[PDB]
Parts: sequence; C-alpha cells; structure tokens
Amino acid sequence: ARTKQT
Amino acid sequence: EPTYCLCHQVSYGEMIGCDNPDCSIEWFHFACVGLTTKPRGKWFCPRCSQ
Ligand code: NA
Ligand SMILES: [Zn+2]
Ligand SMILES: [Zn+2]
Repeated sequence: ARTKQT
Repeated sequence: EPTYCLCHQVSYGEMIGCDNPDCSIEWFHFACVGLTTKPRGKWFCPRCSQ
C-alpha cells in the first residue's frame, strides 16, 4: 500500500 | 490547508492512499480506517471497498 508521513 | 479522509481534517500522522483512481477522498488517516501498520499490496478505502 501507498503511505506517507505528514 | 487541504483536508482529507472520512473525518475531513488536515493531514497528520501516517496516511494511506486509496488505490481506486476515482476515489473521492484519496488519502486517509491510518486510525480513521482502522490501521496501525501498513498493509501490503493494493488497498481500497471503505467507500470504495463497500
Ligand atoms: Na464521501
Ligand atoms: Zn481521518
Ligand atoms: Zn477510495
């Protein structure tokens, strides 16, 4: 899955 | 500041993107969609999964 940290 | 998710709030913490290119929300806070850690492979949101 594609995730990011803010 | 753009807003995101089912909760309509600003970006914070870890976010996950819905793999339906037509998704109306696109990005979600992990906790809002019941996640603590990153799922492997494609993921769809609750509105897209039904
Ligand atoms: Na919606
Ligand atoms: Zn949220
Ligand atoms: Zn979606």
